[PDB]
Amino acid sequence: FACKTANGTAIPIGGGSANVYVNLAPVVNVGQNLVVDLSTQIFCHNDYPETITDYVTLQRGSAYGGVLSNFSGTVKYSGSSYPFPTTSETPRVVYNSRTDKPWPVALYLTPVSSAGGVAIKAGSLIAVLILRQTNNYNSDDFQFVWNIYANNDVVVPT
Ligand SMILES: CCCCCCCO[C@H]1O[C@H](CO)C[C@H](O)[C@@H]1O
Repeated sequence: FACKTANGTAIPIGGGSANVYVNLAPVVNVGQNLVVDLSTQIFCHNDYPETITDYVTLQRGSAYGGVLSNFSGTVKYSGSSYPFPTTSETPRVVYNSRTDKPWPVALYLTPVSSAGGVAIKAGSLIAVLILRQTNNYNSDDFQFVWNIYANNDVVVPT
């Protein structure tokens, strides 16, 4: 089991960390969602589906910078929605394919009432997402840590 980003940065068997750079809607109004769809940027696969089934959770999702300060968040994982920042580990998603498959994570971030102006700064860390991978074969319990950075400013009109 291993993962990679759309620009080809890989985290190998055993886990590790990688940076993910996301383009963001430049203008988001109070009452609208900023959507960070990581399923287009983060992909994983099973290296031995002939024999092994891999299990994948969102162990934890943390908010930083302007997302922490200025937004109210929800994370959708494989069709279900949870608070973001997270309060518990999600159920498992099964990976039984050697072909790259999206990590089905998306953030829905809506500005808090006090938000206004530059709510997210280009280059800033906005989230850390922890992918936890186990299997039905041995005792592997690996973390794939995804550091999410904004590619651009996000302005909340006032
Ligand atoms: C003849 C025995 C060959 C054993 C190969 C084990 C490969 O393990 C890796 O791939 C696994 C499947 O995705 C998940 C693991 O957790 C490792 O990621």
